[PDB]
Amino acid sequence: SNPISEEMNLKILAYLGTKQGAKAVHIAQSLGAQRSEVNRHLYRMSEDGRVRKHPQHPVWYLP
Amino acid sequence: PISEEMNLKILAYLGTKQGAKAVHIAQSLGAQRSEVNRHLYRMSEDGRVRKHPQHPVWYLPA
Repeated sequence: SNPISEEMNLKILAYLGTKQGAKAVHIAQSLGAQRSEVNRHLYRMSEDGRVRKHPQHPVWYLP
Repeated sequence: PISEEMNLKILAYLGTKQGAKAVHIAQSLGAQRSEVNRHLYRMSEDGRVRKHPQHPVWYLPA
């Protein structure tokens, strides 16, 4: 595993600031980053209340 | 740190429901929400679980 990067966090935040909101795929596309790393950073940031998401809580289920 | 036992407990719980939010899963399993979410997203990567909606919209708080 690789550690969390505050630089990536800040890049994500800068991107989101310019939008009404964005899905992780678009964030990753703009940043030229992996969607997985972007998501990984988004979750952690959400824990610190640095980002939010709609809806707040998804419903999980089985395939 | 991912436990397959925790994964299986989550799956067993989700099986009996139409679906559930992480808070309810955590409370039912007697676990913390953070751990449950960790396992849920890890399993999501592997396609062992899914969520509605699949792609949330992220934004900044004010």
